[PDB]
Amino acid sequence: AAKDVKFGNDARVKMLRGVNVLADAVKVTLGPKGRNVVLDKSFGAPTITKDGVSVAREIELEDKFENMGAQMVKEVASKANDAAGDGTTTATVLAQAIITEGLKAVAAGMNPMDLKRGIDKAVTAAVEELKALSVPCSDSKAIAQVGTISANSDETVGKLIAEAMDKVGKEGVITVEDGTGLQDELDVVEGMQFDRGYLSPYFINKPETGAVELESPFILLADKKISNIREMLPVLEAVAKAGKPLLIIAEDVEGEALATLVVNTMRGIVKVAAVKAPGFGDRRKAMLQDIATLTGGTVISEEIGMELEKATLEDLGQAKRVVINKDTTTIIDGVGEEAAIQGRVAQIRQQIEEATSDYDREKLQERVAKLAGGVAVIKVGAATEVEMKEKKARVEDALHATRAAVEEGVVAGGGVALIRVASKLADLRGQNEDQNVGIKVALRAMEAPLRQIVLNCGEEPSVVANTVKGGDGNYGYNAATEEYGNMIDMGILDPTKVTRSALQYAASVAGLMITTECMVTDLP
Amino acid sequence: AAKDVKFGNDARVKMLRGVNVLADAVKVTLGPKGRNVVLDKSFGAPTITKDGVSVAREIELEDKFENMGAQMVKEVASKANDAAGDGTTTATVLAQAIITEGLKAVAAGMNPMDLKRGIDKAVTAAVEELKALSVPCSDSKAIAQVGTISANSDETVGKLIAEAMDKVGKEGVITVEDGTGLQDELDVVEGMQFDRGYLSPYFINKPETGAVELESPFILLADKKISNIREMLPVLEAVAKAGKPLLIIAEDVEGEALATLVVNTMRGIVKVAAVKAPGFGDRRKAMLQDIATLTGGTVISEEIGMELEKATLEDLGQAKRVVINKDTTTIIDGVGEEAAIQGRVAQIRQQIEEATSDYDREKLQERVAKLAGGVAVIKVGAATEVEMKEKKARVEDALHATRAAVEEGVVAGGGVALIRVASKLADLRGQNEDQNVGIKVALRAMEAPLRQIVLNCGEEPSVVANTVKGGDGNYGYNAATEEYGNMIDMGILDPTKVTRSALQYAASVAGLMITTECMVTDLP
Amino acid sequence: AAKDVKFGNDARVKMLRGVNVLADAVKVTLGPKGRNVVLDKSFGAPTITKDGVSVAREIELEDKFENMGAQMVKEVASKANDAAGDGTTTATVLAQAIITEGLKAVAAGMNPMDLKRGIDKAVTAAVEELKALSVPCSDSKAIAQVGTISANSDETVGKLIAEAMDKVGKEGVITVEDGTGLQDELDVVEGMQFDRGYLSPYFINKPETGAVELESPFILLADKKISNIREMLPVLEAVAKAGKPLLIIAEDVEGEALATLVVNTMRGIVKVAAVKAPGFGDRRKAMLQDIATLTGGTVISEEIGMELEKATLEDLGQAKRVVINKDTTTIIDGVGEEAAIQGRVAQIRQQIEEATSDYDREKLQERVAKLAGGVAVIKVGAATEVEMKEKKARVEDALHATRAAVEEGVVAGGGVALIRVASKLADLRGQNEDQNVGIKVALRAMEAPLRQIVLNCGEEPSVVANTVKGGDGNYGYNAATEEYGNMIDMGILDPTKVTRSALQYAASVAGLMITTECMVTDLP
Ligand SMILES: Nc1ncnc2c1ncn2[C@@H]1O[C@H](COP(=O)(O)OP(=O)(O)O)[C@@H](O)[C@H]1O
Ligand SMILES: Nc1ncnc2c1ncn2[C@@H]1O[C@H](COP(=O)(O)OP(=O)(O)O)[C@@H](O)[C@H]1O
Ligand SMILES: Nc1ncnc2c1ncn2[C@@H]1O[C@H](COP(=O)(O)OP(=O)(O)O)[C@@H](O)[C@H]1O
Ligand code: BEF
Ligand code: BEF
Ligand code: BEF
Ligand SMILES: [K+]
Ligand SMILES: [K+]
Ligand SMILES: [K+]
Ligand SMILES: [Mg+2]
Ligand SMILES: [Mg+2]
Ligand SMILES: [Mg+2]
Repeated sequence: AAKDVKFGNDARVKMLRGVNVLADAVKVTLGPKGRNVVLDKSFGAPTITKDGVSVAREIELEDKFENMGAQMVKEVASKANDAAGDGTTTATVLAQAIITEGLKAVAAGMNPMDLKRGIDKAVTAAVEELKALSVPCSDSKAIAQVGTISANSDETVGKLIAEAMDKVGKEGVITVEDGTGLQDELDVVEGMQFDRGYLSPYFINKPETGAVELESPFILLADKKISNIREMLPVLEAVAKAGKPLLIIAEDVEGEALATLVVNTMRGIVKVAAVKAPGFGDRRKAMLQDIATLTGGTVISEEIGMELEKATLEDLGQAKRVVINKDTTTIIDGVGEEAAIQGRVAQIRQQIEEATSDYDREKLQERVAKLAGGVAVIKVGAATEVEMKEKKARVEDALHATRAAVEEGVVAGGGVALIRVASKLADLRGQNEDQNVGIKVALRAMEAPLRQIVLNCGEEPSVVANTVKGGDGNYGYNAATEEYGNMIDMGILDPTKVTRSALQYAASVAGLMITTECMVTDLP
Repeated sequence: AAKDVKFGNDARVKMLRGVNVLADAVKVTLGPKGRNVVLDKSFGAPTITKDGVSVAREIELEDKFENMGAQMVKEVASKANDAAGDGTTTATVLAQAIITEGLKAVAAGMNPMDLKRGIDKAVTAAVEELKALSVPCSDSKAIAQVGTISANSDETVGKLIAEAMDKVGKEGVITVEDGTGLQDELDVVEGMQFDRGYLSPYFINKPETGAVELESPFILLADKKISNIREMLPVLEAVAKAGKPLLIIAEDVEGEALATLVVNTMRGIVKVAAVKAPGFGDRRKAMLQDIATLTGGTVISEEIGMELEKATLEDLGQAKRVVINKDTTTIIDGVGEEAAIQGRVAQIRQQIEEATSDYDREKLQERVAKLAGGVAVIKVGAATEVEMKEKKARVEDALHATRAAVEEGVVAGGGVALIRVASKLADLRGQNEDQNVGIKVALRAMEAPLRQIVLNCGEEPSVVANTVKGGDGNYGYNAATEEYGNMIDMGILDPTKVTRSALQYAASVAGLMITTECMVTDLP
Repeated sequence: AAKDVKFGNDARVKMLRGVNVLADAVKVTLGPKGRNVVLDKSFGAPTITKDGVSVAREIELEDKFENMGAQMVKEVASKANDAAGDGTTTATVLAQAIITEGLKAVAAGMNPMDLKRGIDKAVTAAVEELKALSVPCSDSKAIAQVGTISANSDETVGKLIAEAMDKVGKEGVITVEDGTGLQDELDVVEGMQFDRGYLSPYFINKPETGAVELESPFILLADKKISNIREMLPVLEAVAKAGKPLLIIAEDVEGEALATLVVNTMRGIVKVAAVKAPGFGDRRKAMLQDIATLTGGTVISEEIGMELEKATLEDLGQAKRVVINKDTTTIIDGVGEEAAIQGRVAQIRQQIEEATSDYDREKLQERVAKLAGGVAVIKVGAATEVEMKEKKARVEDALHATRAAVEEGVVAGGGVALIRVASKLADLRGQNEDQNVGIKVALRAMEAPLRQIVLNCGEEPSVVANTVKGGDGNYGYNAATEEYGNMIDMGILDPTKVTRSALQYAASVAGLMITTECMVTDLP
């Protein structure tokens, strides 16, 4: 349809007003003194959130050009959430500061492209400075401190996250789910377990817990489903001579096939149990191959050119104990050789390194943890559902921050690392005056997060920032206690990855935001 | 529906208003000091562009007559983008200038038809002058300079394009894709490769990389659908006796044959691999015949009168190595004799000669490059999506400009080539006074791009144009450095093809536009 | 729906307003100094046009009565375009002048029926006067002049059409088609050609052109679909011993039959090619019989009671060369009897004069040109689509004008033939005073086109018309150079057919529109 075109200062002020609206909506949730934001939801009750990305994703203005500004700024929060999982409010604040100072400099008669180049150069130097400033985070105390800081100063959440990380190990999967009680709950599963239960309720040998328990059993791996007992007689007869229990993991077992098995279990001849293989497609084949590798057995498949009738005792895997419930089964202490286990984990790690999809990487990481490692689930507890949602979001943020800190490292929190980086970049110079102006704009905008934190606390940001810059090292401001001191002793830690990603994304968006000249959009 | 008719000066002023609106929307993105334009998209985030055609393609006015004028002018940018891929803003500016002075002269009582004839004569002379003024562009230095200039003065992308063209050669295709990292990288593949992986994951003999590699194998090319092995018994026996491995390129293989093939592969008797047939239909047959010619083999087809069971060792091709991944298959160092390859490439280029579209042109050119030459891909790296899109657009513009410069040549940049051409045609005459007026209109509008560039830089276009016209040869004005000098020495080049096409299309549209008398359109 | 009725002067005034609106929209494109008109199109870009019928087809007013007036006038241009293909603006101008003067006479108190009768009598006299004034047009110079004049004074298109008509002959087909280059191109076809190509890509023996080249082959014509090879053995064996190639024309051949033909061609036993029978229905059989007559063979048809197994070498035609492409097939120098060809074309033409439809005739002249003569295609070249459309329209107008001039003859152009005719009828009288008034109205309205041309040129029409009327013979006014002289000497020629058609249709519509009393239409 018809379009509307504005040129120059009018377009710039409209875009700046939209950016300011979105930034004012988002930035009030920064720091330990930040407050909540109520987001209307058509499908249900309103949600109370303190996340920057959650607030940003809903802002949408009536004016078209202000909408341009808001939708162009939302990218900073979206990218910072996708990349690191934490630090979106800081990215939005930095983007707003850079946009404001850049527009003010452009209004003074400067070339926007040279300002963009200077900003890019300053950020490139600052990233290296931040990498230099980083310190490794290895002890559990530092991980607990990071988890506490990233969960709105919650000691219990950080302690639980640190304990889960210690229990699971360096390679593992930790997830969060809503609970049923009033307090947080952590459970860890050691070994391999997949959510497939017994097929017939008559396999249970102990109704005390409603579970099927076998000691030192044989493991039969078969991709094809069992339709007739014709293929099952030789292996059953061979196993019956030994007396050890047997476990069947096939695609499916029909009623008549399992009737013979249950009858034989009742008559005391053999002890067998039938469950289904986990997953569909090639995923199920991969799971069954992993099971065979872990249990020291061999998968019997029709596509490879072997028959179930030809199976012997060699093709059957072994385990120390197998427990099957109505919904879950577990195999503990498999007898599979360790060398094959490390080969499999190495191969799947190389497969991960070439996987660019979040779902695939998550599935393969769960695979690696289940094959060798551990899986933990954290059950958060809250009386009400809105409190449930908010606590779950905080715990997810803490988990992501702890993972990032373990990956790369930790710097002083509270916006002090950025202040130090900007302090030791005062001799940076460009090619002409405009590039120097852009460099100075970036350096001055690097101070925004600490000023906003102190403003949220309720003090004078200018004097606090001045006296923080007056010191050196890890000297900072404790927002909670409203006193100065070393920011490492007080336990206020910030991951390097989060700060670096926030700075890079904010600068990248704001540099393009600066150079806009005219906007075209639909008519009102 | 009811129509509205306007006669004469009212229609002319409405058309000029629409032309001015569209031209002013597009014109702010000309030169190295040009600024960006943000475009509204209802599906997703707004896009920020510097391309003239991208800006002009969405401009649409509410008033019907101004809208028709905008639709007239938009065709100049559309055709200049489709023909050469670069130089759309210059074409739009030239068209706007020619329209302006044409209507100004028409308002003085001149005959529009004679003005159009004079403009056509002037442009016809100018094309010959530009062809005479061109200089060859062969070395990599000039290619790098052209790529840098065409990409908003970015040295890295120009150097990357130059060395990629050097690596691929004179007969090859270079494309661009969205990368994942933060830095620009080039990937080049030599030989033949089609995006068809293995048929069964059991063919892998090198699980370290998750791929199967073959050493000096035979290649079997079959059009038929393989479902039973009985036709493959003779060729399988022959290659088992020979000892060298085998590769199957067939339309598809069912599991009955795959089971036998994988059994024989794991048993260590023969080494075989099966892949699908790339392409669909006539293109698939053409590519398979290309593979056969490259490897010195013969295609076995059911419609040609040959059966796979009668194939011998002479019907199997040979190659030094074959690399098959999960997704791609690579054949390197074929055995086919060179004269057959030359004949095939000549034939396919001959079929290229009669290509009526770009869709088949790109596919046939890729086929030619795959037969002889190389294929390279450039993956642009940016933190955010908008930066990625803008960088990709700039890289594509640089690629098109380098291709055009290789095709025809280069002239002095900065819009001074048109100034030299116009100063060389000061003695052109027509048959009457109106034709002379049209010739002078074209010659005076020849100076628009340089004046627009200087105006965008913030200086006075009149003084700079007077100084440039007072020079000789390649004397010009450097917009970035704000200094005068030899523009070939300074490294500012534009292809002759781009300027010639822009001038031709702008004149062609404007000459028709200035002769209009009345407009008819639907009522509001 | 409810209607609105207006009586007498109000209805006549509204009708005249609509007529004036449409005529003023149309008449600005008359003469060599006429300008363009741009027509808004909802789908795509608006079109620059100079045709009277194209402009008239779009005008429709909001007011119902003026809309009816415009719709009644539009039929003059529609019929003039449909009949002769040229001279529609002149018809519209004549109709408007006659309507104006007739309405003035009716308002003065005359009887409309007698005015209509007098107009018809005057036009009947004028038609025979024009037939008396006509002179033959046979030489190529006159055809070139007519083509130049009819194409807005373009020498190149006139010369191209003259040479194309000379090369093709007196009975041929010439069509226009969008070109690729920047210059016009003429493509003439020698021999017979039908739009059908090879069925299987394996018959190709000359990859230099991607086509087959058979030297002195036999032609086998079979009406029935070939699906079994058993019938093919006798004639194939007979032609195998001869050594000459063979071509098969059938409605369709199934791949089972193509397989053995391809194998034989590869092995060098017989050089055969197969193409489909062009067309569908009775015309397919008719022109296949024409193929048989040209090649000197007999159609093997199941409908006649002749079977394919009994065919011999007498039933196969011969030709000097046969060339088949991906889409076309040509028979060069078909051996046949000249008398048979003349008889066949005589039969086809005597069918032609019995054709009562325009669509059903053009195929007949195409067949005549295919049997005897040739066809030509003229490619128009233009940089931009709009210029291509306008140039194609001008070329089509020139083609139609040249055809009409060859058909009937030429008279002095510039609107002076009508002036001479009106001056010859100065003594015509009717039965009463009213019929004399109508005759005078027609005679005075016959001079409108020259006045309109002079007005478009920008001069005083009255003095120029007075000077022209004062001369004799072909004395006229040259609008391009603005000087009087001999019309035939300057080469300004108009066909008699277009002038007669325009006059007749304009009078036929205007006389009927004059006699309106009341008009009834829907309410707004
Ligand atoms: N007690 C404290 N004293 C000073 N600064 C703090 C304290 N606790 C947290 N901070 C700082 O406040 C910031 C909290 O940001 P947050 O509200 O989680 O938004 P986001 O993590 O999305 O940027 C952290 O960067 C941290 O450095
Ligand atoms: N440093 C420079 N000094 C002077 N002129 C330049 C310089 N860089 C580019 N130009 C000129 O500016 C033009 C850039 O056009 P651009 O904005 O890319 O639009 P388009 O290429 O679509 O016409 C080129 O034609 C080039 O001649
Ligand atoms: N050079 C000329 N001098 C005088 N009259 C001309 C000249 N060229 C063309 N004409 C006249 O002008 C008329 C052109 O009509 P045109 O605008 O083509 O509309 P149409 O052919 O549809 O009636 C012709 O009838 C011709 O007689
Ligand atoms: F603002 Be982030 F989600 F801590
Ligand atoms: F302005 Be063009 F797209 F380089
Ligand atoms: F306007 Be006509 F068709 F020459
Ligand atoms: K927050
Ligand atoms: K541009
Ligand atoms: K006309
Ligand atoms: Mg946080
Ligand atoms: Mg460019
Ligand atoms: Mg005409």
